[PDB]
Amino acid sequence: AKIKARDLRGKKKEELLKQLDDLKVELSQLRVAKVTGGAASKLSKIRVVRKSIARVLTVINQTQKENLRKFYKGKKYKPLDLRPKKTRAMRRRLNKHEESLKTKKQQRKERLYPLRKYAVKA
Amino acid sequence: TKGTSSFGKRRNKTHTLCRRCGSKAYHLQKSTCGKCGYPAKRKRKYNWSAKAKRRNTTGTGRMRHLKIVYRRFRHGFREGTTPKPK
Amino acid sequence: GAYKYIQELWRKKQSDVMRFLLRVRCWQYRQLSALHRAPRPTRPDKARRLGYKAKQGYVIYRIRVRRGGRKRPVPKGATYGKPVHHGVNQLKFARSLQSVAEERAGRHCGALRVLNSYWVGEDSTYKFFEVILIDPFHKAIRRNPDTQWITKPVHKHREMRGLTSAGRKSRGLGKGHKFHHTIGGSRRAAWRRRNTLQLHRYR
Amino acid sequence: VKWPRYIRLQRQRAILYKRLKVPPAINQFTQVLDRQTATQLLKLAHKYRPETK
Amino acid sequence: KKIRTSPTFRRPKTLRLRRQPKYPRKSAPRRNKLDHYAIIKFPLTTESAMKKIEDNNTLVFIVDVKANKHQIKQAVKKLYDIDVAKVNTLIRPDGEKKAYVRLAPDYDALDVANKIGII
Amino acid sequence: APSRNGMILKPHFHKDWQRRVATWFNQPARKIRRRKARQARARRIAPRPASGPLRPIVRCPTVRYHTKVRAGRGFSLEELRVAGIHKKVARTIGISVDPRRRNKS
Amino acid sequence: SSHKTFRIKRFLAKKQKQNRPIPQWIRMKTGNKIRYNSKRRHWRRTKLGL
RNA sequence: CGCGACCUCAGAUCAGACGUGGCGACCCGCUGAAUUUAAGCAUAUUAGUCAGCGGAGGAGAAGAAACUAACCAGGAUUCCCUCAGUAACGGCGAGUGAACAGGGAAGAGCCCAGCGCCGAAUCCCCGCCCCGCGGCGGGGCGCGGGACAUGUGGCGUACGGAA
Ligand SMILES: [Mg+2]
Ligand SMILES: [Mg+2]
Ligand SMILES: [Mg+2]
Ligand SMILES: [Mg+2]
Ligand SMILES: [Mg+2]
Ligand SMILES: [Mg+2]
Ligand SMILES: [Mg+2]
Ligand SMILES: [Mg+2]
Ligand SMILES: [Mg+2]
Ligand SMILES: [Mg+2]
Ligand SMILES: [Mg+2]
Ligand SMILES: [Mg+2]
Ligand SMILES: [Zn+2]
Repeated sequence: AKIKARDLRGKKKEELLKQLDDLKVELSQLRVAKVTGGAASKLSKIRVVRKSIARVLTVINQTQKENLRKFYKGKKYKPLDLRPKKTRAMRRRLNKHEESLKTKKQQRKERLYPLRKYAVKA
Repeated sequence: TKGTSSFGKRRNKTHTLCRRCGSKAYHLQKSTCGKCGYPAKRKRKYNWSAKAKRRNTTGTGRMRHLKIVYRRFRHGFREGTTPKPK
Repeated sequence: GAYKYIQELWRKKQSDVMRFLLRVRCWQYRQLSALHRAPRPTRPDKARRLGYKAKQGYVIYRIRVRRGGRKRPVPKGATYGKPVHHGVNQLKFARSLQSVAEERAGRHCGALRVLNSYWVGEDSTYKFFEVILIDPFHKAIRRNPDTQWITKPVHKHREMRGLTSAGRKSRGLGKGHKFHHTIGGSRRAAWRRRNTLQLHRYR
Repeated sequence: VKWPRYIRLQRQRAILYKRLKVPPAINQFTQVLDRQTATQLLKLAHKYRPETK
Repeated sequence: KKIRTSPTFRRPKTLRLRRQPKYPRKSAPRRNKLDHYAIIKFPLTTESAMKKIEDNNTLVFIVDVKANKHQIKQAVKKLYDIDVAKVNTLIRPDGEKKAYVRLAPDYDALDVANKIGII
Repeated sequence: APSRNGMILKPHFHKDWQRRVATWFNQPARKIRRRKARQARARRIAPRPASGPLRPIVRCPTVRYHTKVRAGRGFSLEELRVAGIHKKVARTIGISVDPRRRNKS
Repeated sequence: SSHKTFRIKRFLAKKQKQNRPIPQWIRMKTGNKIRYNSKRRHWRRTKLGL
């Protein structure tokens, strides 16, 4: 009766939706049993069903977002949620290409007068 | 008359609950808080009351987003990667 | 080139040509709003000398500021204290009006960054300055090594912290005997150095 | 018509240029070449147009 | 030659285009968090609710505070395969929304109450 | 109040000096950090001298000393021209060069 | 007041739910130092000065 | 009598970006007192200090002389010791009060406008192809657009530069 993500990874989307619907129906029945006295065995299944629902929804969301970012992999413009989210300042940071960019004057200076290795007392 | 008799006619309230700071300081007629200054964009604070600043500062609340930032920096702000699968 | 001639013409302000042009420009500017975007630099040579370059991402604004001094922000009298601090009328602001125009231009354009400003006209009650601004996120600015320094976060709001040319003069910093203050970072840095008791471990 | 402020400004600056004693340095450009010579000048200039994109 | 009929100069109406984004702001639309199962929490089994069900031919449920009467009616119809005459809702002095679901005369509240399990 | 021949003293403690007291308990840690940085910098340039570029011979102004000889900031351009070393090349080989220093003697 | 707003009603509901006493089985825990709720609010004193 | 360029000026749920607030121990720019001392008190002192406002970073500011000196000269900025409780300021009262040189920690220098020579030799945006693309770059193919002669880029800046 245990629901594991390993089996849910390969299942089709419609099967996962049907499993989610069945779990939600079971959770509603468990709530009805809870408010009508019920039993300890029935009441302990509420957490199990809630965690199964969470697992199914997590698998659905992870698969959907992986496919979506696969689709946008290569496009210049991507949805904001798919963009990397490091920090407010780090996204305003330079592109790492302009930092290495050097003007012709700087390249001329470095090429003409490079820093050389030397030793003394000999 | 100015004492016990006057306290009888305290019938209508002048302050309500502010929706930005949560304190019962929102002035109804002036539409201003005076604890945080809700209509003003900037929060109300002063250096002549350090205890008031300590009561409502960064460390007092949940820190729901900043606590994750601390650990993410502590590991290196890595994004879009997973540990080696078993 | 023509820029030398333009500069020499602008040095002869008392001449009839320059005074006529300045009067017409002052009237036209006085007929406009206190802060509006100017499409082209009125003085191309001065803008080039101050650092403006005819490239995308360079913007200028014309700002009108009231002339005169600064009276004390108090009620009628009410300078409660010793008669030393009774001065209300004949007291003057430490910063210059050009720095105020730069500050207002930077305040209005938070995204842009103020580079420098120059003088174009003045009335008895109004002064007009052209403030040069640069967009820090335009690809023409990011990809140029000579201008990508201003895109760094350490240069946010230069006019607010007195790092522009107009704001630097009010700080009273320089080399030589004539200052002897700001001999550290600034006046306050020197004051802190001269007003700290260095208590060593061994005294 | 109560014109917008920019239309009134651009008309009033021309009115001022008419009213004020314009110095000869600026007034010189009011004397412009006539049409018959201008069209010949343009005809000659069209032959020596600089290379475009 | 267009004459100015009126002495007033108003701003002409210029062409404005409809937004055509190059990329969506977010990758996927948000899934609804008020599905037919989240709206209905649990039926009420109190003595007053039991008498209401037995006599008035209604059903008593505990509902999410954000739900509307149309949403409650549709959720009950989809869940219990029933047709609703009307719904009366109230907010209890504890933060929970209480709804009385009047059943159509064709169906019986006692039978569906037995089917769902409350009695 | 004075009392039977003490010195007239004017301590400079009329401001809020206790607010700006600078202790020196950081001194040994500062010295250790400086030594570690110096050793790391020396290791980074393995064959080059740890002190840095060669410094010129300089005589001091202010007739008080008038005779001591210390190290200068850099060799003047005239000295480089006489010695036959390019000013831009010299800084890449470990020779200090500054262009402000004149040459009177 | 019988003319309360939604926010005030939610606040009153939360206070009423918080007014309940501490359950007994909490006392049986290993590391427990709590004997009573100590935050019970009565409607005669401590008049909840909204 | 309308169309076609240009200059100034508006409208956008137009395409793509950017700023807003918080913290604020350290930092920068303003504004800015009175308790107190003078055995009273008004200049002074408290004090460019507290209070108030604005703006950042991991440091900030400053910074490579329109300098110091008057010597047989030194040589960016920052900090430590000393100069020195000194020169000087001050109802010359109370009190306030630096700088140079010297010894150290560290040490790094440079770029424009203008002046001029190169056919704008320059830059931005959109389409396609190849690489990698989770701090969106490089090359090529586009009589595809725009910016720019009211001046972009290359050489070149006081230590001289160009041919
Ligand atoms: Mg260049
Ligand atoms: Mg000045
Ligand atoms: Mg050393
Ligand atoms: Mg009472
Ligand atoms: Mg006194
Ligand atoms: Mg006394
Ligand atoms: Mg007194
Ligand atoms: Mg003073
Ligand atoms: Mg600087
Ligand atoms: Mg020095
Ligand atoms: Mg001594
Ligand atoms: Mg040029
Ligand atoms: Zn508030």
